[PDB]
Amino acid sequence: EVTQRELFEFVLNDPLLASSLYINIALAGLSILLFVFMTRGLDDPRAKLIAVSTILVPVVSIASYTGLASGLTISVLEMPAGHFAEGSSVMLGGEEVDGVVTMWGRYLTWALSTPMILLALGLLAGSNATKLFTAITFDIAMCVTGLAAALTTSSHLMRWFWYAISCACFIVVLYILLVEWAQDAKAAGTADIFSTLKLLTVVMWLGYPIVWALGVEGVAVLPVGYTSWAYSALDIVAKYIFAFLLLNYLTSNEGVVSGSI
Amino acid sequence: EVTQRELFEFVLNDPLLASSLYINIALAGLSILLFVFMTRGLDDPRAKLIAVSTILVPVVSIASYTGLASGLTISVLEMPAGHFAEGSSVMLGGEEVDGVVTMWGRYLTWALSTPMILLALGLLAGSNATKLFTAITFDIAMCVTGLAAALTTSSHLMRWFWYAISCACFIVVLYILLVEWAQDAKAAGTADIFSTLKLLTVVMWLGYPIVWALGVEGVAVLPVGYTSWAYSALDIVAKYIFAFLLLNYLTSNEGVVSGS
Amino acid sequence: EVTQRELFEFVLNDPLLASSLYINIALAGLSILLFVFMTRGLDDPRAKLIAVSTILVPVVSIASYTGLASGLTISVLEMPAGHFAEGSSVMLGGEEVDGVVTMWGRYLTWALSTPMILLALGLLAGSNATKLFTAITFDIAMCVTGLAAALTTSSHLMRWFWYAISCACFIVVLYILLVEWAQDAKAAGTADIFSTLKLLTVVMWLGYPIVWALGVEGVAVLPVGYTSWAYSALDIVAKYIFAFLLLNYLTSNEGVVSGS
Ligand SMILES: CCCCCCCCCO[C@@H]1O[C@H](CO)[C@@H](O)[C@H](O)[C@H]1O
Ligand SMILES: CCCCCCCCCO[C@@H]1O[C@H](CO)[C@@H](O)[C@H](O)[C@H]1O
Ligand SMILES: CCCCCCCCCO[C@@H]1O[C@H](CO)[C@@H](O)[C@H](O)[C@H]1O
Ligand SMILES: CCCCCCCCCO[C@@H]1O[C@H](CO)[C@@H](O)[C@H](O)[C@H]1O
Ligand SMILES: *C/C=C(C)/C=C/C=C(C)/C=C/C1=C(C)CCCC1(C)C
Ligand SMILES: *C/C=C(C)/C=C/C=C(C)/C=C/C1=C(C)CCCC1(C)C
Ligand SMILES: *C/C=C(C)/C=C/C=C(C)/C=C/C1=C(C)CCCC1(C)C
Repeated sequence: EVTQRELFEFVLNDPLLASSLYINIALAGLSILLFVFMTRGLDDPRAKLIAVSTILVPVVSIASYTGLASGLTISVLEMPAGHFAEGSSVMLGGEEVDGVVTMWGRYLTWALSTPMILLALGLLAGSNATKLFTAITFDIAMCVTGLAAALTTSSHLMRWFWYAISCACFIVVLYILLVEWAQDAKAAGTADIFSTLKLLTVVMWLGYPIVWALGVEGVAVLPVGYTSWAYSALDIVAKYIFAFLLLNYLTSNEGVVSGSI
Repeated sequence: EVTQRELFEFVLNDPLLASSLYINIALAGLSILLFVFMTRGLDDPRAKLIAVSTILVPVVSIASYTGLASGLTISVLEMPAGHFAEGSSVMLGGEEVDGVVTMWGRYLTWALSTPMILLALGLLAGSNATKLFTAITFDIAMCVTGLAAALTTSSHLMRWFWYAISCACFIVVLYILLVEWAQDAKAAGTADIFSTLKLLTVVMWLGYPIVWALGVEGVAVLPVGYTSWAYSALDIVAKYIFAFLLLNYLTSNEGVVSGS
Repeated sequence: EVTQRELFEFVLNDPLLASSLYINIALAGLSILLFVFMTRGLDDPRAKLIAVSTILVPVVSIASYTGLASGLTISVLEMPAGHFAEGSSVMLGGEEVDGVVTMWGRYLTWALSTPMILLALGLLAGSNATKLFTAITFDIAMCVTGLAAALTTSSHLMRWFWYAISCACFIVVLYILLVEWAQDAKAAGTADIFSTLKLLTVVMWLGYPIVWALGVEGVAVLPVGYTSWAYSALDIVAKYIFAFLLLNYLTSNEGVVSGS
């Protein structure tokens, strides 16, 4: 019964929710412009690959956040028995609707952007194709099983089982970042910048499953609006500032990563 | 709740709609047969890569069009206030239903076929991996944001914002075709044939956002039936004749494109 | 009206259906741990690429089967006129509901796992990029048109048309497996292991379109519960035992697949 328009209007009229969404559409757009400008002098094909992969992060982000803001990738789901958000109401259109406003579109943002973050980092670290393939495939599995968890309403236990599977995939990604590429970067001559970006990425990425657990999808100590801002704040650092820092290094060290595709 | 059968029946009984879909299903099938025949002499792995990528175009087209013809990838959507198609109704089953018959399945056709056209062109021009990656990623973003625009019913302005984002992605693809690959093709020794396929692709591709703006998705000067035929006509040229021209060149110049 | 919980409960409380799903979740899970353990000694990057691609098979399987078991990837569809399952009922929850419980989630299991099976096999056979690309693309087309067939309710004949398209794509994959990779494997020095894996794959894969035609999706001689177990039994072989065999060889011939 809930229409896209009703959800679009619910987001508007809800200061927290509206701001957490529209601020990122704005920051993503500005980031694209800034990043394109910064990388204008790049000529080496390998350097340009790192640049495009990084720039695709805010491109995916602006489109995906528009998906949420428009109401296209938002749904109202009723949580299963025992879920801390069970029996919640939302007030849409004009009546009280059972369920929780679920911004599942965020998982699309993650599924399409995290592979680009990983591609950029792997290339920076001088990774071989095997580790890149492993990091990217498990990263995608992580995001998709996370979406499945959020979309599951049949059983409370099932939701957390998906969450556990997602975490396991996340561990694969963390192992590659912390152990494999950490060492590869030394041979690539990007040890300093990779270690910094590696640590920044690990710290911020760890925040997502924590927010999931604490937010409306998990134990719900954080209401819908606050869960959204938690994710948007993480996104601002894990995507935009992260990309700005990587591009800052790249544009001053093209020769170091020049090599060959 | 409109059924898949009701939309399938709607396509039928509606001349322009039925013809625009089934004629492309038929042409796609015939194209695949012809292309397979045309390329049985190929032996070079690189020449064969270009050939398979090209043949995948009509393969995606026949499956995707069947998705539309069957009603599977069609939905009825109610446009937002201010949209020229808002207030429209359609006869489905035994009742009048509010909304517009939306052939969103066409976006699946484009999202799966355009990357193959780009891959064939890039390989032909001797493009490096970075440019191929750039062209294909932005091409997919263009098709997906285009689909998002067609699926947005909450706000008229939002629909056009998606449209703008999609256009920006399109500009990236255009730049690579017109500037980068045009130059790369000279080193690959395929400057002439690339020039022909490039001109064809750029002109035809530019037609899609125009049809979008004029059709039911946009200001609706073109009814659902004319919108479909407009897109179908473009597909015939951008897909089938494009593929023929490329394959006709490939089968006579296998030596030129042969490589790593 | 049918909720996710109702389909979730339908699977549970139905010994046949529940066993066919939850058993594969367990086998997939145990397989991942077993394979990771078995390959812990690999050092060569090419060998590791084959191992990870193979390991992703049970990874996709455990996630996909959970999608089915949870009810997330299951729907209730009413078959079209003429379909042998037309006018069927099921009793979702405690009410008699028209249609057939359709576990379309299986197609996601296939579309995501088969490419990994093919990439592993192709690499083992020392396939060039062209054949890998050809096999994988037509394999995905096969899975997606198969899904389209299962999801089509507008026409009985349309379902079989999709089926035909999917079969045509399957033939392409079979040709690469049986003719081309069989030859490549010789030059790669993996002829004997490939022969074993090739036979197992061709035989098991042939079973799916057979189960489709015989099950509720096709002529419906096999009820929903038996159709599920038929696919599950095939999965156990085409995925888990196939993976064990490939990995057992891989870890014993790391040097051969490395090259230099
Ligand atoms: C910066 C991103 C650009 C997207 C801008 C989308 C916001 C458009 C909001 O429009 C307004 O919405 C109200 C509630 O639906 C209507 O009552 C009103 O008549 C309409 O004018
Ligand atoms: C690392 C994460 C830890 C996972 C924690 C998951 C525990 C939630 C279990 O759900 C509960 O299970 C009961 C028995 O099945 C149901 O009766 C009840 O209604 C349901 O709400
Ligand atoms: C990493 C985060 C850990 C997740 C912890 C989630 C545990 C959920 C506990 O909920 C409770 O479970 C009981 C059954 O055990 C129900 O009877 C009760 O009604 C329900 O409210
Ligand atoms: C390997 C992990 C797989 C997860 C399996 C989840 C099983 C949890 C079943 O819970 C029960 O489901 C019934 C029907 O919905 C409820 O009536 C009952 O109250 C609830 O306790
Ligand atoms: C731009 C977005 C970024 C960098 C997103 C990162 C997301 C994750 C690391 C998400 C991880 C999750 C789990 C490990 C468990 C289940 C839920 C998720 C999806 C939040
Ligand atoms: C076989 C199909 C082809 C070649 C399709 C091409 C499609 C495009 C070039 C579409 C472009 C669009 C925009 C630039 C703006 C928004 C709407 C679209 C999706 C029609
Ligand atoms: C792990 C799953 C595997 C190996 C699945 C293999 C599936 C196929 C070979 C399916 C083939 C089909 C056809 C050829 C015709 C139409 C229906 C299908 C999808 C069942």
